Amino acid sequence: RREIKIEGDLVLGGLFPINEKGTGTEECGRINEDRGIQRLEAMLFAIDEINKDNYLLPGVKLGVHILDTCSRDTYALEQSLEFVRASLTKLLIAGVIGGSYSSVSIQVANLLRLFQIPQISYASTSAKLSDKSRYDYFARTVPPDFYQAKAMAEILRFFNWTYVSTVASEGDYGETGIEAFEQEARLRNICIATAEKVGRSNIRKSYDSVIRELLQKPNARVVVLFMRSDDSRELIAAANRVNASFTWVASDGWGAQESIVKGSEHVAYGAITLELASHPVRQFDRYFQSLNPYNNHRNPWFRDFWEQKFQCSLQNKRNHRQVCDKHLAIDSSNYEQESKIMFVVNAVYAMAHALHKMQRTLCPNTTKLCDAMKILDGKKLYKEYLLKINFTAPFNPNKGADSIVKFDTFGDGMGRYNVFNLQQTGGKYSYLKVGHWAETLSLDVDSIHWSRNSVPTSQCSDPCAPNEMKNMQPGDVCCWICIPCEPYEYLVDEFTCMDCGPGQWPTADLSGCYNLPEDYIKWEDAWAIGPVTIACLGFLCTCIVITVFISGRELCYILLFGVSLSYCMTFFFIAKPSPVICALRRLGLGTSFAICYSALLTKTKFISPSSQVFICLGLILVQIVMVILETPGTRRYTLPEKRETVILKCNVKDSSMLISLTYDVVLVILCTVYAFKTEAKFIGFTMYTTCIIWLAFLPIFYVTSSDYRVQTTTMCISVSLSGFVVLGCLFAPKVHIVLFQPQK
Amino acid sequence: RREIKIEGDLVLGGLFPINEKGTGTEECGRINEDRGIQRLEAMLFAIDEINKDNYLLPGVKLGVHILDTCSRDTYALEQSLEFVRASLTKLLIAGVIGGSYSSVSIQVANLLRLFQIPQISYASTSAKLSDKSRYDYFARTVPPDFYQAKAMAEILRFFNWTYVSTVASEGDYGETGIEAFEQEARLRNICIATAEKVGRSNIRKSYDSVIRELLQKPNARVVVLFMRSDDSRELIAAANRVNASFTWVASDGWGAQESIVKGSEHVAYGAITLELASHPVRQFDRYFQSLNPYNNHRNPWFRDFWEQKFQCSLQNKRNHRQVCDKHLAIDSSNYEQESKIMFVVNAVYAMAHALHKMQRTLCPNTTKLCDAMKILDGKKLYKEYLLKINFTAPFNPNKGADSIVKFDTFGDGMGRYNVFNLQQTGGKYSYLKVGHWAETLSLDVDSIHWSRNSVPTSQCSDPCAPNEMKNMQPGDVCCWICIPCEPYEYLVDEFTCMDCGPGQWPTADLSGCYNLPEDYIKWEDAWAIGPVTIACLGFLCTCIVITVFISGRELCYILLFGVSLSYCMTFFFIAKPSPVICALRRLGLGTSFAICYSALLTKTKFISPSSQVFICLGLILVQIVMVILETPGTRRYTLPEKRETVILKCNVKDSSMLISLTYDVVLVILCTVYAFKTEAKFIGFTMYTTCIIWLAFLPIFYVTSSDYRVQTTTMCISVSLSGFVVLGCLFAPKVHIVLFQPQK
Ligand SMILES: N[C@@]1(C(=O)O)CO[C@H]2[C@H](C(=O)O)[C@H]21
Ligand SMILES: N[C@@]1(C(=O)O)CO[C@H]2[C@H](C(=O)O)[C@H]21
Ligand SMILES: [Ca+2]
Ligand SMILES: [Ca+2]
Ligand SMILES: [Ca+2]
Ligand SMILES: [Ca+2]
Repeated sequence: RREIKIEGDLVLGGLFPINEKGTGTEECGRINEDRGIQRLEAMLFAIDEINKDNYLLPGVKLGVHILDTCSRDTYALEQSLEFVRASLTKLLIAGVIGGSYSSVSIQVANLLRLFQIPQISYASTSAKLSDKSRYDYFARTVPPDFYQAKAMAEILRFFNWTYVSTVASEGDYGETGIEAFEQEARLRNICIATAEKVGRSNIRKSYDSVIRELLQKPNARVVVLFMRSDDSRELIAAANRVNASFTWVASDGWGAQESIVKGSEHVAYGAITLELASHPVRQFDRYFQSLNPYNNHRNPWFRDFWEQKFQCSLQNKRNHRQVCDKHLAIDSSNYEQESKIMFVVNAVYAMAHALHKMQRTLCPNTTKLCDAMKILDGKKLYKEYLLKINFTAPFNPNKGADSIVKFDTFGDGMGRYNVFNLQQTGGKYSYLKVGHWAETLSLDVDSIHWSRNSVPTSQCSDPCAPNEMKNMQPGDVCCWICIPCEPYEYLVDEFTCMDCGPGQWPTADLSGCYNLPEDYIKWEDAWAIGPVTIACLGFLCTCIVITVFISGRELCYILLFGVSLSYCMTFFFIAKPSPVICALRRLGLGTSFAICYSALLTKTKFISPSSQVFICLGLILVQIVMVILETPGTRRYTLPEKRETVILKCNVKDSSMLISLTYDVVLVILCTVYAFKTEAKFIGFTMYTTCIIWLAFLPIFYVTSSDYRVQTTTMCISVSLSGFVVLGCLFAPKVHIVLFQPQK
Repeated sequence: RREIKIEGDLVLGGLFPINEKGTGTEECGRINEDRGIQRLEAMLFAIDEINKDNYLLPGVKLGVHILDTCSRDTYALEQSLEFVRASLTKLLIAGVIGGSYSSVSIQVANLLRLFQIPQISYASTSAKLSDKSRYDYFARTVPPDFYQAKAMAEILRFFNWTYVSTVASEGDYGETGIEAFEQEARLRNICIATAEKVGRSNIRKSYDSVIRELLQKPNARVVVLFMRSDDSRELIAAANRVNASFTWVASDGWGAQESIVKGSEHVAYGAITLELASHPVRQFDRYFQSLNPYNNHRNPWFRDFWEQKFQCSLQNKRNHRQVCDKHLAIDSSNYEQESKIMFVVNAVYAMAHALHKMQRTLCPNTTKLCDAMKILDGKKLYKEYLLKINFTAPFNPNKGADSIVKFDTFGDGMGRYNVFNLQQTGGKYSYLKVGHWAETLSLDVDSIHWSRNSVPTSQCSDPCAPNEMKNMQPGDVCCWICIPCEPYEYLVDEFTCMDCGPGQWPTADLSGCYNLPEDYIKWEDAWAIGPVTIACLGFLCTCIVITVFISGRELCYILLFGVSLSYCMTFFFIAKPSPVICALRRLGLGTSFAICYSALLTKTKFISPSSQVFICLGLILVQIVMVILETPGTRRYTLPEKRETVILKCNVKDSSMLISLTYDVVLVILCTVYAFKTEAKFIGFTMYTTCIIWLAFLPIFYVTSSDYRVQTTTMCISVSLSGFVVLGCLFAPKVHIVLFQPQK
């Protein structure tokens, strides 16, 4: 019963969410101050200007039949029948400036298409409405949501927010808007933590309940809101009750409205919102601010709008009529243009230009309506003129940013968006443009005020440490686990790690492998150094015995050579092992063995036996023909358990050394039964005892087969022990005779 | 232009998908033989019977205004205006038997609610239509999809199909139907592998493309189809081109139709479909089979239906008029009732009963229409009579299975479903009822024919081995990993495993821990057994020395006791270690030490020194006062690397044993300078040599600190060596005198 009707040659219908959707009991609730009245006056402002100028339908006066949708599709369909009552076969509306809600526009488009009434819809961004095979009389001055979904996944990719949660309003704007976003999120490798839907249906969860589900997954600290204006207002309220806090990535449903966050700015602080690219209509705000509840009689809802805006009473709102000041008026202090005001004016002018071009075609003789337009053809108006319209946007400077009002082949606008940030200015909140999106996002990250004073991170799992690997479970991208690889495996990639080569450390960066260092007994071996001094001390004792003198002299020379060789071999064996000098250590054992053979040969005329005694020993075969070992190469000793432990192992296993030296160890048995021959009796007893000590030492080294570093000292101990026996026993008769008896 | 109109006092509207949806060019395609014509004739059959009998509106003749929806909401809205043309303020349809598609029913309900025309809709199962605040003049003889979603998650829970993929038609039946299923899947811990949508919109992927996405995740071998009849027909076709194969869990959209799988039965074999609980109307098939294209003149689509059903030409379909046999007719050979035929008859009768009760109220005097029904009140008809209707279902035996046609408070039916299985009968495919769902599913699993001849498994990850653990990543239930726990940790639960106690094996089931067995040298030690025989052999030699005889006799007794004790201690030490007998091993070392002290005391009048010699040694303090060890308890030797290796370690560390026995080892040094005293000279030399051998043996045991099993044999070797020295040296003079000289 409440409507706007203005007489005119051609009448344009208009659907505006003038009053916000009511509760369950009341179909129509409070008034929509920004998105229901400013837009309504924008249509009225455009129609006044269209009739004012003489270049757009000068001979035709444009009338209006504007209704209210109450933000409900069912209510919108109820009112929309007035546009079609006179159109039955039996005001003859030429066109309809479509609804401001995707559900409302879709509902009314399904009806108007039957009667061939073209519909231009500002602010309706559902991607379903671009299906021209179903809505064949529908065009919009705003882009679809197929582009807004791109502008979100790009923002969620610029900041590596790969683990996000989605909340979407029920209907067509939210269901299809979030359906395209999850498609654009999959391409950019973004994982949806959880997807929820809110609305007034019984299936939908409560706003507190959906808030809990967002909090259940604390890793995803950003949520994307493809929600309507009322749901966005209420969801932020539900986050105030729980006192939660997220980073809000919002759509044009939220947009750049201060009223959504009114009172709950604490949780909505640092929000990222995607408003369509638009500019204020400067001529419009002059028209709007001049309005008063006394002259705007043509607008029925304006009287109620005046009361609600200023919280005063015109006649009986506060049981009286004195609260509303007579001098009070709309000004820049309390008024800010709705973002989609240009898209309403362009929508109205698109209809006028379509008729104006058609009028110049069907009625060229007269500027007024001719007989061809007594009955109007909707299909001709839409397909030929409206769908191919092209003009400079009125009331906008021709700076190129205003661009054109052209529709594309789908009857849609250009996909350009702005990015806003909710910031606090000394206790006052506002939206600041922090980027845009024409085809690639360009964000001014330095000016963004974040919710927690730092760039939010929304990742399913934390990055893995350099010592840690990760793997992809089937169907997941953003979620992994951090398994630390064992200190011997190495990382070819973060996806898999496996062992290096034997005796090969996996470097420090762990992405490569390098051979483990070889270990050998250095000069730090005090015990080995101490035996070396003892071996040198034994040589000094032999030299003292030699210095004392000056039977046969062959025994003295042979005994001296063996003892010195045994002492010298200990120092040589304690040196740094090498593959070239591997045979020297093997030869070192033979040098002591040759000395032992000489003692047996000497103990067993006299001048002749000396030549056959040393020669009989073999002389170690001239050191195996001047000698590099029995095994041509020296092996790096590596255990199955690496543990950063590698030993230098010569080719010889230290097993055949008991054969070459064992030749001189068998003559002691023949001297075991030897007796008398005095004073040669004492010499034989010492030699037998000396051979006994050598046998015990050999089993000790054989027992210590493992622990080469420890077993290495066994050879030094055996070498020192052998020298003591040879020097103590063989040199003992000389010490007790030459030194013991001063006669010599 | 094609419609059915029958004159009557009250006219009922009817929307049926008589012709299947056409391609892009053609709005209306082929005829819907089962779900568009059988239902249409079912409504006509009911109206004939309602006017036939005299107990349901006897004084009122029921007319019909039946239209075709072409299976499109936009086309359905176009036709539905004929029900409302006469209802403007300026046939006066009393009620509408609603559409067969949720999108169609929702679209037409939004229009009829404005003019207060009650709508009864068979076959429309969208859960959105139960929102009586939005569709306040809508009732259905079929349950909502809120119950069908339960019947799926229950089936997907009966068989542990926790990893499933969902395909849903675009619109209201599929979008809301799968929205409720995923809610019922979350409660029953079911993970959705992937959710995909199909349709004729441009956003939707192709049927081949969505088939590929199903194949991308081969773990989920079962998919749930909340899809319409045409999409289910086409999706199965797309699986034939790829020659894929899944297990199909389907909704009433698929239902029990043979036509969906016509030609692609190979991939659709072993399907699980959820058809609403229904019974054939026996009186109806009699009416249907009697129809011929010559008498059913009231049905315009019937002539086209006759041609398409039998692939013949009536007038010019095949460019001639001879293919259609005159004698050909519908019979049981080629005809099977549509499942939702009773729900159509009940829908028609629900309208008749609502008017009949209203007629008995407003016009009780006459059976005909009175002045109160010249203008009909829709709200009174719906709220008071229709919404509270209750009657026995006509043409159905009163067996209780027919039940009542009552609507609940939401204007819906009872949520009872049947479960069908697609099976092959000798090369012929058919659906077999393999269960039902009233409130709990009752499936006959033995009769189910599965797709791959075995029960399908749809799990995200395979079950973990008993040696393997698993963990839950955030937000996942059905997906895990199988990490094999190391052989020393144990499973408190499958979620976490950690180490057992030191020296405690984690049992065999791995869910517990038991102490590792203790290891000790058993009788298998041949070397230890061999030294025992040698030790016994040494005792025999001493006994032979004693038997030879029969200065002073104290030395012979003291020497014999020490040698026998040394040999005996080796056998005692080689026994099984115990904590009670720990001191015996410590005492065993002292027994040899006491013997060594006796030799020093004897070697160092004669009768008097014997008492002070053995007493001077201390006698091991009477075995430490009859002795169970220095450490009160015996420790189980455990090394940080368990490796199923535990050793029995006595409290004594084998370090103080060199002190008690060392008392008898110091007297040898005093005898080192001893000489002469002949024949006591030989005894002293042997004792000094014997002490020397003991010193070398002690370092060998000290070196072998580790390897207790190996180091254990060191004590046996040392014990045997000590006995040889004592017997060889101390007993040597007696052997060479008593045995060597036959005079004694
Ligand atoms: N994006 C909306 C749409 O339906 O297209 C939903 O929220 C409302 C905004 C507006 O009214 O300007 C639209
Ligand atoms: N479940 C359906 C619905 O829209 O409610 C969708 O597929 C069609 C079945 C029918 O026509 O009997 C319905
Ligand atoms: Ca609206
Ligand atoms: Ca909407
Ligand atoms: Ca239909
Ligand atoms: Ca549907």
